[PDB]
Amino acid sequence: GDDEIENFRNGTPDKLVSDSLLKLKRLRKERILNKVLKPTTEERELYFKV
Amino acid sequence: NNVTLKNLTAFQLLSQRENICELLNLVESTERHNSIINPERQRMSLEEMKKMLDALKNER
Amino acid sequence: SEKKPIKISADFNAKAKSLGLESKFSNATKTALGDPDTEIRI
Repeated sequence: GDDEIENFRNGTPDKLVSDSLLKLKRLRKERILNKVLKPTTEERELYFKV
Repeated sequence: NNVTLKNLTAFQLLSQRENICELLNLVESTERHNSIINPERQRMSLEEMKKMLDALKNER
Repeated sequence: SEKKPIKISADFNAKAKSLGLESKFSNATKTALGDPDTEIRI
């Protein structure tokens, strides 16, 4: 995606990685609070991006 | 309405701490001290005493 | 800050709290593992 190209050209990709990991953790917490096992598509996409 | 060891110790410790904090003047208890004295109630009671005394005076 | 930092009143639940002893009048504390929802989730 374009976010990666920007956060590479403008330096600091680590900020993108940290924000994406926070989003992954939040999504997993929401996935635990209601009983569901299969991760959604956006979680797979964030994992692949990281 | 029930009294257990925890309640008793908490009550005693609260009383002690309140007294000590009052010694160091670290507490302002104007609300409590004026709800207990209640100067309005003082005036009411004084006027009631005066009326009762007048009643006893005039019955003779 | 400048004046007396306590200001005791005639409530005994704010009075007890302002002097530290707040949970010390309840039987047992409040925890998270006591609800059936968290139990079902675990």
